[PDB]
Amino acid sequence: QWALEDFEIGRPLGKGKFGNVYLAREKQSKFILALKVLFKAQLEKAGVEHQLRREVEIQSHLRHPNILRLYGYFHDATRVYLILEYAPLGTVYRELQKLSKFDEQRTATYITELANALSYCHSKRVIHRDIKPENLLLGSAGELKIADFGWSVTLDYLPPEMIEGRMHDEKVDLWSLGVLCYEFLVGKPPFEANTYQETYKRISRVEFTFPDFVTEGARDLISRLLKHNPSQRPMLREVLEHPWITANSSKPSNCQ
Ligand SMILES: CCc1cccc(CC)c1NC(=O)n1cc2c(c1)/C(=N\C(=O)c1ccc(N3CCN(C)CC3)cc1)N=N2
Repeated sequence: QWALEDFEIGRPLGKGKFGNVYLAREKQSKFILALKVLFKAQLEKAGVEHQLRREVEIQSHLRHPNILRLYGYFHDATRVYLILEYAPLGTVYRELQKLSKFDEQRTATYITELANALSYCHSKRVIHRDIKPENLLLGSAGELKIADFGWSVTLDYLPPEMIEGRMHDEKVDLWSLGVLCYEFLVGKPPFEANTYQETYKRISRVEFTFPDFVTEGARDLISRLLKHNPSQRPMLREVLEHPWITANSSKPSNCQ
């Protein structure tokens, strides 16, 4: 039974489309965490209010070192409050901008961490959508934390494009791992182009190239993940066992 009065609210940590995050200390436990304030109006304006309610619900049952922890949540007339884990090292995206690009060990380790977390959710019948660097936070020990809340558990007149979206949902994160792996090593997304339109075509036609410095092991893994056909994409287990990942990762791969 939470209330804003239960916290000592400190400095802002970021502003988003739907809300703001602040650093906070729980008066009771003198425990440092992050308070996310979401504006119901913004959520409704985008028709995601009902969606979030369900995602937060799923999250409250997820417990994993590489998934940003949701300690609880509450609300009032116009706000939704999320009591979240405080990740002191910022986002992966920020870190990547700071270093330009990651080496193989850093990259492989992050990929393993994501795969381990996704693998765990899979075993709880929970699926994840696309993953962006902007939604990955870093813990004090440098561990990555999935922090978006993209979780989830007629047809006759719909065309492939509108249908293929709602099917093979369990293969979307695999494509994302491939994109993240490429960006971590190269410094830019593989389908980044000049225009909104150009980017579409690149992704759709699955056309991209590897800079010379990208080793063979990494090209193999990325190429297997970035396949147009979702069923052609490997299983999370295959990622966790890929020679390049196990060789370079410093974090033990733990499937399921
Ligand atoms: C703003 C709301 C929002 C919208 C969309 C996506 C996200 C996920 C990142 C969020 N944030 C969110 O949920 N948040 C939950 C969070 C959270 C954000 C967070 N930490 C930080 O944002 C942060 C930023 C900079 C930082 N630095 C320290 C070292 N450097 C010297 C300078 C920088 C250290 C920590 N911990 N839990």
